[PDB]
Amino acid sequence: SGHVSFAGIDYPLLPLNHQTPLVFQWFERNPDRFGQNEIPIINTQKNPYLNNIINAAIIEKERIIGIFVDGDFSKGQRKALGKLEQNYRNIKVIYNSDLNYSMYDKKLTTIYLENITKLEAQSASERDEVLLNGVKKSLEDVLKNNPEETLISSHNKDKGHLWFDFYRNLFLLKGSDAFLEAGKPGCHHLQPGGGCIYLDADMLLTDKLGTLYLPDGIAIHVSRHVSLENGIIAVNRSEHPALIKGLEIMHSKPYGDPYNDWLSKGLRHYFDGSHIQDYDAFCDFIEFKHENIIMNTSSLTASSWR
Ligand SMILES: O=c1ccn([C@@H]2O[C@H](COP(=O)(O)OP(=O)(O)O)[C@@H](O)[C@H]2O)c(=O)[nH]1
Ligand SMILES: [Mn+2]
Ligand SMILES: [Mn+2]
Repeated sequence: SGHVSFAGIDYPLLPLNHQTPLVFQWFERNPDRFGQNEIPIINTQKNPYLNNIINAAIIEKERIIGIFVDGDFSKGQRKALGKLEQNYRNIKVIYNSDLNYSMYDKKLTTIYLENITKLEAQSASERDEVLLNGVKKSLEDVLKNNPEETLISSHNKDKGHLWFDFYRNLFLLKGSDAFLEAGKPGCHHLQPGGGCIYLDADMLLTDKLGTLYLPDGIAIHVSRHVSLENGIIAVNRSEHPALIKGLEIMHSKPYGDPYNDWLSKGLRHYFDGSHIQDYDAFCDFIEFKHENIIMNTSSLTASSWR
């Protein structure tokens, strides 16, 4: 089939051709735990993530593989990453510090003040006073600590998994163009404004992915308890409107979460804005399926961070 229907609208299954890059992510809070000529990506028995990425790059010889990284790497570590690129010619290491996200950012004071205004406009007998008090307290804390704090500066390495989760969605807004923005060589056959297939490093490829066909060019991982998840996110284009929708939630909500609000609500509110379908049906509609991936293998060994 070439179309699917959800919540009463028809969506074509759009192709992600075999060009579309795969993108893995490694944000490393403590790069000093690696040797200074060591690639600073976890590669232990239980979390053999660098090996997994390499095996994927070997399988997908013909496709660009991004490794989207962040952390205070040494010069030695940057050189070992360069060397990985020399060794597997399809691997492109993208440093988060080389990308500009200011077009997606918002100040926290701004967000807090907009919410406080809105709540204070509601009657005392109508409104959520606990939230109003909590937002006021968060505003007081930001003004004391760093008035210029933004969404993006706030989702930093001291925030655990929120660091990588937040910047993963930002990367997906940029799509393939991020390779070019970061100055990576040999990326000029990527489609301008094109997409990417983001995978957690424990999503093991056992053969070639081929061409994918996704509804409105987007799909994400579903775990089965059935939940949306962020460990696979595929888009066929930059600034996918469903992801822009979720960013709008992040810009409006105090305490927006990259998984629960940006990804999960953004996509659901985009595709089922009136909430006429079951969360489970949405999951079936959006699910990224592929027989040549063994999904979320950390769940059968151990999480690399939980
Ligand atoms: O220190 C960390 C730990 C995890 N991750 C990212 O989080 C993903 C998921 O990690 P894992 O599968 O270990 O976590 P879980 O399945 O428990 O969410 C990894 O592939 C990385 O992209 C990261 O960037 N830095
Ligand atoms: Mn259910
Ligand atoms: Mn996992």
